[PDB]
Amino acid sequence: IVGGYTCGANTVPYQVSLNSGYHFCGGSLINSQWVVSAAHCYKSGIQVRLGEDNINVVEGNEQFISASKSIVHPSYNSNTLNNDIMLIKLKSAASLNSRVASISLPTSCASAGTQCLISGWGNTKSSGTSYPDVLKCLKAPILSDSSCKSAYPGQITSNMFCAGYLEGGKDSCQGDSGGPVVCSGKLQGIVSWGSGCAQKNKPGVYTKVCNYVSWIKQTIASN
Ligand SMILES: C[C@H](/N=C/c1cc(NC(=N)N)ccc1O)C(=O)O
Ligand SMILES: [Ca+2]
Ligand SMILES: [Cu+2]
Repeated sequence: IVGGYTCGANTVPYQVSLNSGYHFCGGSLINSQWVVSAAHCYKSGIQVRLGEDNINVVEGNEQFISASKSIVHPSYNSNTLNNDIMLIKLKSAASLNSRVASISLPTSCASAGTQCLISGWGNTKSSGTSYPDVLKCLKAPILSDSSCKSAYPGQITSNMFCAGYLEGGKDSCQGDSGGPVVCSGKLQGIVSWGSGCAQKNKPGVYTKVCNYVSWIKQTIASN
């Protein structure tokens, strides 16, 4: 997260860290046994870490649970990043509490202009590299469909939406990948892609979760 703020320990209870010997992606807890992340974050040997703030220090509220199954969307296209969503099932149910909680899935898509909360442990530099140990947060508005398509000609599908600031300075970045974009208390987006970080006229692009609720529900209903 570039140009954001320190969230505050466990203030984003649904935020998870995907670990494969190190933090490599974010994710969102949608219920005690399932996590929603980006399909491009896929890899084997994933351990889901919940209740995390500083990912390099055991602070006492964490829950480490290995993934038992990963399900990348059937139509995920890594070339275009269309359908960049993946479900991860935990080997065991997480113990839900005040610091580890699920985030509700949307019933309707978010409206352009809505201010959402983006979070993660990704790069905090626009030009250069610096990874925080504690969770970072960013308040960012959903940009217009028109502005999004103009920023990335011929690359924005109906399963994507842009959020951020065209003037640059505030954006998600490498490492926040797979993380949440919450608007009005609903998981409306997944940190997916963009062009660099916090660059002018190049806002972050996010997977439009509201288009996948049927697939998510059917999938967790049979797995
Ligand atoms: C590191 C690289 N992902 C970069 C990445 C960048 C953004 N942000 C942005 N350009 N505004 C969001 C999600 C991402 O996964 C990768 O998958 O190898
Ligand atoms: Ca920790
Ligand atoms: Cu990425």
